[PDB]
Amino acid sequence: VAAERLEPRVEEKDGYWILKEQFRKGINPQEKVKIEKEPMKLFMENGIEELAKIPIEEIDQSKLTKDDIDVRLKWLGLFHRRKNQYGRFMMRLKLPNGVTTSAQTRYLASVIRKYGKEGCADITTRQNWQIRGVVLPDVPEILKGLAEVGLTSLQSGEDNVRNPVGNPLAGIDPEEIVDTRPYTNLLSQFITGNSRGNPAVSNLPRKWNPCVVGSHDLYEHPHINDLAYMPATKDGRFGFNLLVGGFFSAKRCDEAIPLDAWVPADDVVPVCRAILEAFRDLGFRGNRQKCRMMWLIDELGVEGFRAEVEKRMPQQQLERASPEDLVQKQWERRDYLGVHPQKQEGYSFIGLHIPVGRVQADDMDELARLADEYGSGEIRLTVEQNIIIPNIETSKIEALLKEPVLSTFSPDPPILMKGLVACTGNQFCGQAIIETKARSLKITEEVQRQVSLTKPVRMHWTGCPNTCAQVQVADIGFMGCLTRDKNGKTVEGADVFLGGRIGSDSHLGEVYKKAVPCDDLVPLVVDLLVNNFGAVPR
Ligand code: SRM
Ligand code: SF4
Ligand SMILES: [Cl-]
Ligand SMILES: [Cl-]
Ligand SMILES: [K+]
Repeated sequence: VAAERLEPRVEEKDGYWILKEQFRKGINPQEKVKIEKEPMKLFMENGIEELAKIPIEEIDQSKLTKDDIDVRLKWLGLFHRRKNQYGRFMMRLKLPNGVTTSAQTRYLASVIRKYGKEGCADITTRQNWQIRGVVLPDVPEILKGLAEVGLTSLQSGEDNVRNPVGNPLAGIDPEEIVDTRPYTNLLSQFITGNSRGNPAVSNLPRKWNPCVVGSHDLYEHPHINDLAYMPATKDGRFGFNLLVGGFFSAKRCDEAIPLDAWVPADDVVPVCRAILEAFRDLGFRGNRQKCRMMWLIDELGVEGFRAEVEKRMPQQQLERASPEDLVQKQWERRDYLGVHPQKQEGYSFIGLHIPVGRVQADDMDELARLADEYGSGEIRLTVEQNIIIPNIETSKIEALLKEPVLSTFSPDPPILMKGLVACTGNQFCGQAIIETKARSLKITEEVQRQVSLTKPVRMHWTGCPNTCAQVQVADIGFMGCLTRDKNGKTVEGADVFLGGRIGSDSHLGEVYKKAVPCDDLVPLVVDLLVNNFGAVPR
C-alpha cells in the first residue's frame, strides 16, 4: 500500500467533515447527497424546523428536499416509509445497552397512540426501540419530547455509528464479567456529542456497529460487530481486546477479526474515536456494497489498518492483544426468560417474551406500569426482541405472575417462541420481499403444535438479503424471496439457512434449501427439528 493511499480523504470545514475536492471522483450517489448538504445541519442548525412546514407533495418536487426526507433525516433517526407507508416515518433511538425507563416508555407510547392504525412500536435486533406513524409536521415537537425524557434519536441510521449493544444482564447478573452500561453509555454520548450531535463521526463511508461484551454468554454478538470490546486482563490490568470488521450484507458476511490490540478500560472512547477516524479518513466511497469497514481492513491488511488506528491514539500508543481474555469458552448460553435471582440479595429479574418484538401503545403502558409497580421503573430490551424487568423484590414475584398481561407477554412461552427473531418485513419496510412478523408467528405456532423439544432452537426470519434479522446466526434461518407454486404462480417464499452458532464457538450459517414456498415451510421445519435437533412428534 502506497503512502498516498494513507492521505486522509475528508477535512473539517465549518464544524462538519466533508470529502476533500480531489477525492470526490467516482463516489456513490449517497456521498453526493452528503456533499450537496451536510445532514447534521437538519439538527445542529435546526433545518428541521422549516423543512417540517413543507407539504410532502411539495418536498417530493425538488431533489434537495426529497433527499432531506429520504436520506438526510436518518441522521435524526427518521426513516421515510416511502413505498409502504407514504408520508410516515419510522423513528429509531440511541438506547445504549437496551436500557429504558417507564417514563420513556410512556412517552413513546403517547407518540404512537396519536397515529392510530398507522402507529405501533418494535424492539430491534440491536436491543433498541423503533416507533412508527410519525408525520413530518410533528417532528420538532417529538425531538423536544424525547430530549425532555432523556432520549436521543441522533445518528441511528445511514452512515453513522449504530446502537451500542451490551449485556442485557449488566449490573444484575451474578455471573457477569464486567457491567457494560458505563461503557455503552460513554460510547453513545461520544457518538451523539452528548445528544447535541457529533459531526466528527457522522460522515462515515457506511454504517458501523459497536458492542461491549460483559457476559460469558456473549449475548452481545461480538463476532458480527464492526468493533467489539472483549474483556481481558493484560499485565495485571483490566481492559478490552479488540475485534474489528464483523458485518452482514447481501453480498458478503464476515466475522470480526482480532485487531491484535488491547486497551485499558479508560481508553474505550479514545480507541473508538481512533478506529472511526481511520475509517472516516481512509474508507472507499464507491460501490455501496464495498464500503463497510472490513473492506478497508482487507485493502490495507489488518496490520496496515492497525497502524492507522495507532497513529490516532493519544500519545500514538496501542498495546498488542492480551493472550487470553476473560470470556470462558466453557459456557452454556443461559435462558433469560422467566424469573431469575439478581446478584443483589432479595431481588429478581423477569424476562418477558414479546412475540416478534411488536407492541401497541396500550401494551407499552402496561409494561411501564409493571416496571413501576414491581421493579425500579426500568425496562431492558434484548437483541431477541424481548424485555427484562429488573430490580423486583423477590417477595413480589407471586403477585407478578398473576398479572393478566403476562398471558400475552409470557415469562415462559413455548421453547420455539423463546428463540424466534423476525425483522420488520413488508408491513413497513420498502426493501422487504415478504411479510415476516405475522407469518413467522403463524408458522412457529403450527410447528410447535406438531413437535416437542428440549433444545432451545433459534429461528430467525428476515425479509430480504440485508439480513437485519441475522439469519446467518440462526439454528434455522428464513430469508425472504419470491418463488413459484406447483402451478407456476408467484408466491412468497424463504431460502432456508442452517449452521449458525452463537457464543464463543460462533459460526456463520449458509443456505441449505432455496426458494421454499412459505405455505410449504411447516412440514420442512417439523422434519428438520426431528431429524437435526432432537424434536419429538406429539
Ligand atoms: C429494525 C431492524 C430489524 C429489526 O426488525 O430489528 C432493521 C431494519 C432496517 N434495516 Fe437493518 N435493521 C436492524 C438491524 C440490522 C442488522 C443486525 C445487527 O445490527 O446486528 C444488520 C446486519 C448486521 C450488519 O449491518 O452488519 C442490518 C443490515 C442492514 C443493511 C445491510 C447493510 C450492508 O452493509 O449492506 C441495510 C441496507 C443498508 O444499510 O444499505 C439495512 C437497512 C434497514 C432499513 C433502515 C431499511 C429501510 O430504511 O427501509 C430497515 C428499516 C425497516 C423498518 O421500517 O423497520 N439493514 N440491519 C434493526 C434495527 C437495529 C437498530 O436498532 O439500530
Ligand atoms: S432484512 Fe430487509 S425486509 Fe427486513 S427490515 Fe432489513 S431491509 Fe427490511
Ligand atoms: Cl439506514
Ligand atoms: Cl421505502
Ligand atoms: K421476541
